[PDB]
Amino acid sequence: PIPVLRAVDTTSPNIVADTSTDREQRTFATQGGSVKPFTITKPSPYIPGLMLTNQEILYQAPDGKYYDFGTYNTLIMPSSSTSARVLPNSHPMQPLDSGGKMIACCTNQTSTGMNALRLKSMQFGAWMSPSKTVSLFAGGTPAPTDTLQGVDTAGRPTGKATYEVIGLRVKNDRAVTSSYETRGQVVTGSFLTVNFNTGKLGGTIVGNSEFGDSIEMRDVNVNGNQFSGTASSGGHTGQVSGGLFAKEERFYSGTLEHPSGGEIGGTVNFGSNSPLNASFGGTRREYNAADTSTDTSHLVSP
Repeated sequence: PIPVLRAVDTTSPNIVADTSTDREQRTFATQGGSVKPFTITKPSPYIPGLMLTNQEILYQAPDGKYYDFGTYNTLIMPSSSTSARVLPNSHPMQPLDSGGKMIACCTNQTSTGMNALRLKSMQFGAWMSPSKTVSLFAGGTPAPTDTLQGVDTAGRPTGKATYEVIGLRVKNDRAVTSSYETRGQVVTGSFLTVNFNTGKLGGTIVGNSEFGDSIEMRDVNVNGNQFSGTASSGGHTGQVSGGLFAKEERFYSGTLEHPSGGEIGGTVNFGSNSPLNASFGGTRREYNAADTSTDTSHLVSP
């Protein structure tokens, strides 16, 4: 049986909120809740008297309670038994001390492959209240605007980038996910492309019998590291709100290796307490700051 997750007591002197600018987080949530940084001190399991201090992120639910990301409040991992990797489309959520439930991306495990899940600078998921209302979220370290793609060669963002993503909804006490199967060959997957020349985002989060109807981006504008606009699913219009995540990557000398915005996430909101509401997150599969396209067609290098 899945264990009940207890809240973290952040009033402990060993758990200290991190107010540094470097660790500031941003969350998109449908009905409250956010990811928040802490410095946490814990006794060593191995060395007497030794205290171990590390940076952590906790999820603060809409009720104010804090939860860690751990082993039982994540998506089911795909099987490792063949080359094939299939993400199951339905997942149990972990019950909470409050009577709510929680789930977040299974970021942590190796040889899953499945690049959308390999998030390093964000998380996405959902919290359910004891009353069965849900707040879906995507939050993380925002992509600094000064190191977005193209800024180093033009002074502003330019070109295009394509992201490999997963969508999450909550249906009937379970988390349900968009179709994803890999074998960088992808049998089924969901892709979003940002055109920084035109400031547009396009793409489709692919549905199935569990997730429900696909979510098609319709008119989404991109301003700096944030975006917003409309999407459709089954005839219903939802409001898209999201952003680009992850700092830039540098070579040892300080030279830019990859721009900021290597991850992406957000929410799609079809109405207060709508079961269609979604969060999503994923990773940058490809980018080209020099692309002069004016459309949101995907980049498709092998």
